Amino acid sequence: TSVYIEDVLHEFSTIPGVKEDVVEIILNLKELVVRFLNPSLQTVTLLLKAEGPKEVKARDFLPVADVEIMNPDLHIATLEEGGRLNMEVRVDRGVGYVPAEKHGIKDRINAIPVDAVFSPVRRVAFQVEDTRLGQRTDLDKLTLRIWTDGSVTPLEALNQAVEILREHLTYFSNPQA
Amino acid sequence: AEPGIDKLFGMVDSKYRLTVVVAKRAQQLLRHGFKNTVLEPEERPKMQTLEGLFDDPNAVTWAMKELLTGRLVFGENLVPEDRLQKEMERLYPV
Amino acid sequence: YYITQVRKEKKGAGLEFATPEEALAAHERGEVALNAPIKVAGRETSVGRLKYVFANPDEALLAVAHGIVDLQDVVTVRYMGKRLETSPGRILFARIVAEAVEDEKVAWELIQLDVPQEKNSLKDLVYQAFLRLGMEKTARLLDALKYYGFTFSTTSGITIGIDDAVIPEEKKQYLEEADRKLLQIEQAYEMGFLTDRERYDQILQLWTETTEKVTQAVFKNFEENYPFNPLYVMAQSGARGNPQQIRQLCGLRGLMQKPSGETFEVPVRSSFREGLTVLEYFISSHGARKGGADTALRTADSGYLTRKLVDVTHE
Amino acid sequence: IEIVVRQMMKYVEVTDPGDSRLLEGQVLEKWDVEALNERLIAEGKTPVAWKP
Amino acid sequence: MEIKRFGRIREVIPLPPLTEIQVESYRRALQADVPPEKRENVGIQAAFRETFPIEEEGLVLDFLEYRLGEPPFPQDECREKDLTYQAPLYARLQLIHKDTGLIKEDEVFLGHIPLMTEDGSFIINGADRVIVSQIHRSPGVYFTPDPARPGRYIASIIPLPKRGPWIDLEVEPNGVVSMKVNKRKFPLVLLLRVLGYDQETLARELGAYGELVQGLMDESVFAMRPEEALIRLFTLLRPGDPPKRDKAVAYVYGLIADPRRYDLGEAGRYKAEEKLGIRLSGRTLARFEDGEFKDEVFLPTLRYLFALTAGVPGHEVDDIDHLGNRRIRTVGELMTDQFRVGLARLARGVRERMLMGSEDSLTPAKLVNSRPLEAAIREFFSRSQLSQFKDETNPLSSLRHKRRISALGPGGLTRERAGFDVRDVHRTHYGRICPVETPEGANIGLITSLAAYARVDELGFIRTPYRRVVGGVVTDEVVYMTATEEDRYTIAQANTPLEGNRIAAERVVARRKGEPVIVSPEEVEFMDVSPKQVFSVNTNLIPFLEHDDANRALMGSNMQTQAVPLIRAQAPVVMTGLEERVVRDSLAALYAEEDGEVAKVDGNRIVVRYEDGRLVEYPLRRFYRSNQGTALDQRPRVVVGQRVRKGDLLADGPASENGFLALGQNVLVAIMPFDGYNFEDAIVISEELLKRDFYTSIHIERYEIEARDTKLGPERITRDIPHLSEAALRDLDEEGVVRIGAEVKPGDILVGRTSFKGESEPTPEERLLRSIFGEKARDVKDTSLRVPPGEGGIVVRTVRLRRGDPGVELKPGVREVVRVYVAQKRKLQVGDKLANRHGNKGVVAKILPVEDMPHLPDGTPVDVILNPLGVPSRMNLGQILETHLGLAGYFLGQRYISPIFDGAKEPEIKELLAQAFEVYFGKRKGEGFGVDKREVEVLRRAEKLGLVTPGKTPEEQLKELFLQGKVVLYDGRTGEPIEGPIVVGQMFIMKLYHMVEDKMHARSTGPYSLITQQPLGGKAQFGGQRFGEMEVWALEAYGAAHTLQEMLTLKSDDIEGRNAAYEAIIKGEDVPEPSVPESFRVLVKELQALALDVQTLDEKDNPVDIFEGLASKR
DNA sequence: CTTGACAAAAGTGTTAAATTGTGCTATACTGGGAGCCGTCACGGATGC
DNA sequence: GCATCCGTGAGTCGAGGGAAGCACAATTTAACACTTTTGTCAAG
Ligand SMILES: [Mg+2]
Ligand SMILES: [Mg+2]
Ligand SMILES: [Mg+2]
Repeated sequence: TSVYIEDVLHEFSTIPGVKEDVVEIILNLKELVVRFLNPSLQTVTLLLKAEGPKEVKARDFLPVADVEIMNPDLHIATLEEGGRLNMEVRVDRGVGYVPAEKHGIKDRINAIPVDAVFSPVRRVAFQVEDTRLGQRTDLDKLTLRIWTDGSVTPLEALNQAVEILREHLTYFSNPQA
Repeated sequence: AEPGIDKLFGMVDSKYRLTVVVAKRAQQLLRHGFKNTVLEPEERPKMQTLEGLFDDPNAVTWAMKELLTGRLVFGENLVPEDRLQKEMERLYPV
Repeated sequence: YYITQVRKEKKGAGLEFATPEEALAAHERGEVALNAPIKVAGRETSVGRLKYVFANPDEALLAVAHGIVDLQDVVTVRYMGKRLETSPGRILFARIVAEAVEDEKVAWELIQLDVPQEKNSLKDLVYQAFLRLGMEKTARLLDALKYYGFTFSTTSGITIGIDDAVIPEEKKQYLEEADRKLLQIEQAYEMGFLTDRERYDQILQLWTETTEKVTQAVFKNFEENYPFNPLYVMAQSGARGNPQQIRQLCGLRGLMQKPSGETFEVPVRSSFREGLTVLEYFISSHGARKGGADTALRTADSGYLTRKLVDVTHE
Repeated sequence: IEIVVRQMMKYVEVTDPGDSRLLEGQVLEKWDVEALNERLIAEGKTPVAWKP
Repeated sequence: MEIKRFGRIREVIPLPPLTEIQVESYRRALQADVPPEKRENVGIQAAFRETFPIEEEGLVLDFLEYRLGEPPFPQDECREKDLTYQAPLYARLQLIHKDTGLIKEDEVFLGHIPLMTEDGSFIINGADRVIVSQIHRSPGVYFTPDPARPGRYIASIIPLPKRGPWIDLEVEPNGVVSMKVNKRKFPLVLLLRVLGYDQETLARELGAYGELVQGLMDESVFAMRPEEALIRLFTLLRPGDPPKRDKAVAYVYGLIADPRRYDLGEAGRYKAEEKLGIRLSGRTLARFEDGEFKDEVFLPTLRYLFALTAGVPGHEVDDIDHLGNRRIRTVGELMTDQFRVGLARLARGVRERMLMGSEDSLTPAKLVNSRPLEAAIREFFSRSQLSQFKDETNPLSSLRHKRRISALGPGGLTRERAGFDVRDVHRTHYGRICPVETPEGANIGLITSLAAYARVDELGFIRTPYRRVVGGVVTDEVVYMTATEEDRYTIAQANTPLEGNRIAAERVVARRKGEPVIVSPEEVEFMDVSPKQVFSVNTNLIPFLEHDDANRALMGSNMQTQAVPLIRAQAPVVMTGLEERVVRDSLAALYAEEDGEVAKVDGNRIVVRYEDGRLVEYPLRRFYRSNQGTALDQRPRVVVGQRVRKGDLLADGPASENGFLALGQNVLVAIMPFDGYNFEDAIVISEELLKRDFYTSIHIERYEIEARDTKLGPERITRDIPHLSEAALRDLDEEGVVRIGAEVKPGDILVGRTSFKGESEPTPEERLLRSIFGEKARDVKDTSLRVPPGEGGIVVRTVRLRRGDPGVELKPGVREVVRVYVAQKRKLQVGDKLANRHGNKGVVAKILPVEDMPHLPDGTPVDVILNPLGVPSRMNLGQILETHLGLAGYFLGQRYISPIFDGAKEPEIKELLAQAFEVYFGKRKGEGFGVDKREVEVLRRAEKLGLVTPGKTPEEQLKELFLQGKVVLYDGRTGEPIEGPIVVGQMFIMKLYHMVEDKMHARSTGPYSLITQQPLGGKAQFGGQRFGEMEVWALEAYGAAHTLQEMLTLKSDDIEGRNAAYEAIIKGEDVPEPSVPESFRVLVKELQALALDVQTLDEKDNPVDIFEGLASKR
């Protein structure tokens, strides 16, 4: 949701000793997958302190309790000799796609709001086959295929979707007339 | 389309006469704060606001609905303008 | 137009029977198609009209929803006390108009059920609705038509592919005939029986005749083999395109004019699907530029004429 | 188109002034010369001859 | 992502430097590197050698050499300080006193010559500018047919523009040949006699044709002496001036024999020699030597005219639109012409100064005043029509702008006085000027683009390359040749089949004088190099161009220029092969000079260790604002220690991906109507495009404020602005400027400025208010700079220029200037304009969620939905083929290079689609999934439409549909399939510069005009919408009399009416009845100023005062 | 609602200083200079 | 009959565009001590 980089005022700047500009670093961060092991955890801040020369990845974030990085091999930046990257990434929990202009979350003065795509599910397909039982041949076999980023397993996502649909079906219970 | 627009066009010999009547009635309604209306309380145009239903502030809608009801008399050389305004002020103080 | 156009089949297309049971049994055996025109005993009908007889539009559209029949299949429906033989798409259009105008009888009298709804039929429907109902009901009908047309054009499956520009098999034969006639004209000119101007005129007439024949072949192929072709449907319904553009896409580009006005002796024998050559593209560029300049200089004259007409009749 | 042509054919040209102050060859409006002619006929004077 | 290349034509030569038309021309004009003694007589050197020596006639000012110094400031400093990137120009001059015979030499500073940057543009007043080349009629001798009278010809002698009058020679009906000069007709017999011509000479030379010479044998003036004939001609040309021999000879010599006032030009002289078959000694119509006039061109011109009228086989009329008769003035020639004009003015000043003053005590520095030369040069580089604000939306934009050719400008045609003939595509445009690329509208045909392989020669004639064909074999010998030379050969087409180098086809399509013919291989003499030479750089970037109608290819090529750079820009899947060359020649990307190893990689710089050992540091242009506000940044594409070879890419420029031109995004496109959101060119996009930041650009806006000196006191740029809370001043620093990195919205303060209020006593109500609140009125007021409505972003730069700073030439009275650069990251939104290379354009009308878009059976949603109905009317089938090839590449993970007119054909695309379907369905089969029920329904419907063969298995029918480019597409809202297969593919779409963010504007009240008091116009000025004549006509036709009266009076210029209307509205009342407009009062006053008594009357003819008694004298 | 002073902001004369308007300069000098065709094409009106 | 002259040629929008001294007389302005009136504050 938010990123703050030391000695960086806005996202339209370049960091000395860093090959990527702040826009590219934020784009890389948007692909970071963070899994909260605590259901009551709503916000985390991951601290990254790196010194060149190196290829700073997602595994270089400092470990946090009840927080896991599902893609440690994600490339974040390339630090050249003499370059430093001190940054704090605020990761929130939510639903849907919230642009940075809507939430506008800044932990401090120089924090940069980041467009947040909270949906863990990457792709959904469903397939219908002509299964047969007994003497009837018009039956349906349904197969749901779910690709998820790994923070939420596909079974958990399916269970949540079923529960949401059930809760919405309960909305047809009390007629207001 | 405006509700009852066909009837409004058919109630006058010229559509611009209809427009003139509607506009003059709307101005009469605005000047007297909608207290000179010929609409029953169940016939007043209403708008849905977050607080609730309120009286429609658009006087043209009120004039069109009143003309649809048929309780308005329109024409030329009906009454003197000064006398009409004075009597309307007297019956409906503002 | 997509929902109000009916299907035509060719599998059966002509077999004669004695009783409708034999025609049906032939249908389940796969010998005759659903919409193929057949003769039961003496009358010409189709398997769709006999197999599917619906008691009301609700049952017909319920069968359509269950995939029993499509909107384009010609079936029998009991509508307004009459045993109509139409498609569920046309009955659906009738219901659309009836619900838009909130009057079954007037809406029935306003529409032409037995034809697909092109631009002209829709315009006539709008005009008749305006005459019979007024501005309010006509605007309601216009909104209903807009909604249903958008929904059905979305769910129908209209798309443009490279194979949708069907090349007729007659184009090659027509081009070979034109080449042989051109060789004959050249031999006659070498023999001196005709001069330069009449040879050029004969070449132009031959190429114009070939262009017309190719246009006719393109549209005949569309109306016979691909009646639901996207280009053909768009042209016929009036949604988009004219036969000239359909020819340029499907047939041949045709003759092009020099910047002086004269037409080149060699036409553009290749369409846009086949792809023009560099020379043909440069030749067509002359006409394209001429048309663009004409359009550019015509706006000023039209506006000046409009201002003159306003200022002479403003009072 | 008929309205525009009516505006086009709105004028006439005097050929014989008659008992009026108009000049031969003067161009005026058809309504004006018709009104002048009917007025002249009212008091018994030679009507103005005009040409479309 | 491998690249598959199509095509069979082997190009023997590469594309020439795309900016050479600018760079080489300006290098020739300046000659700054060649030593002065080896400089050739061209350009400003030619101007110097022409205007000099300057002789009063014993003072002679002779020019010896010139030199150009190093520029005072670098290009970045010139841009940052609003300076002109120029080099000092000095001239070495000697003053000779013919009386004494003494020479004094010194170097005089003639001024500053603007310098061309490496990319081909100039920096004028800190702004990038491009000098557009101008096409015009080449000078020389032409012979056109007389339209009024058949069978007659008129000869036109045309010099360089503004370098002499046109000379007309026409055979009149009487039989006397008439010469027309300066709108005056006179008998050519007289001037021919003035040139020392007798009766016997004319009878011998021009007497072999017929009665035409007999019409040139008037003996009434032949026996007349040349001197009196010259005086008589002088009386003809300018009647009234006292006839004097010296004045007359001076006038005739200036008119026809003065190189300094008449100049036929190098191109003109060459054309005259080529046409008339003669050899001109100079570039004048006659020479003045030995106190007498000798003919140069009048006799050959008249001989050619007489022979052409007679009907000799070897003489023909000249097509003035033939591109061999039309020439190009590039930046060098235009700059040289303006330099020569300024030098002539300077010579006038030098002549007038040496007339006065002490002839003994005079130096070349004192005589020479360089101000006129600098004035002429600055006027040319600033206020010329051909000096245009550089179009640098993307590198392709600047590349196009540098290759544009304009028929307009000083010395060219007029936008409205140009007919169809000048705007048509001549047959000689083939290979030299792009036929399809031109601005549709009032400038169609008037502005064009140079062809890709075309180059302008020394004389200004566009040449195109052709491969020499001898004996049926096509050689690698390439000849660059002009249209007049091209007309003499039979030129084959580049697509002619070849068995190696021998022409294989028995029938070869060729051109003879522009006409298409069918010839044998032995009759072919030249061949086209490639199909690319016929089209410009922009048009060569459109794949499957042969399937697009020219009217839509024009739009596609024009819109490629308007595409904005994207933060995630990626090169098209289907390319033509010019993307790499466009990026390389645009100089936006950075490349390695030679082989070496990268030492340091950073977002700001790249340090490279070359093989020779030298460290080279290349700073990276980062977040630079172009002329159109787009962000131009270079991103490093190398890592530390990476070995780079010569020419290897070091950093992408704007709109480039790994050295390939990337003007947009490659998106999954479904061609199908969607709920009316595709209606009439509208475009539907997925929210997934915004989620992963496609079509997202960075735009920088510059806001400028000035603190000035005023009579009441100086304006102060300070943070202490009167009557503002801390919330308004929160983001301002201690100096009064907004802090860098602050987020600013409309109404926020950028730079705080206070100005001294005009001395004026307040209104009594204000005085009572101040007394009640006990607040003393301050002496200063808020005049700070705020963000305009609809704008904002992040403050990324602040620039403060103060008076006396090195190189900062502020205007007088301006203490300082502050510029704020605010950058905003714009995402794709409703109202933004998308396009493709095939002319298909439209605004985004709906942004759907991912679950609403149609999706493939594997679950992949489409990105964009296009309406198929835009294809049939526009006849641009190239987008369909690009979509098919993109689908094939998307499932095969590869890109394609298909050159225009020689590339991927349908069988190749179908084999690629077969491979793509193989992978796409083998994945499903391996995953353990058969054919969907709804896929079966779609297949049944398709076989009812004849799209698939009956009797095949569902897999085979799906393969057939895939080969047709169609797939079974599902509806995300219903889950049911689209009833017909839909063309789904991958297509390259550009986000154009036209955005609703910069175009939305609204106004209630604002600024008004000075005279008419009507609202101003323009979003920048917060102006109203022009309700012109046609809108008034529409209201009159509607009968809306009161709405029209309001728009005419209450909302435009009824000052009392508009004030009362606003006051009534804010009080909840109805607006009052309007009054007379102020425009009518202005009209009445102007008519009175014309001494016309305009009076407004009433029913009884009495005057009515519309001025409220304010103009009546008591 | 009154005087009974009094600091001060305003108004009032002259004056020295800038600021501005006017005359005058005596070898002899004596009729301009920038022009420059894709001349824009075409009706309407006057008038020779 | 032709020659010459004159007035006409779409709309909206943006974007940047933006020979000279020198002397001398009048005249105007600034400044400057002085009289004021104009506010105030003090009690009666
Ligand atoms: Mg994520
Ligand atoms: Mg049945
Ligand atoms: Mg344009």
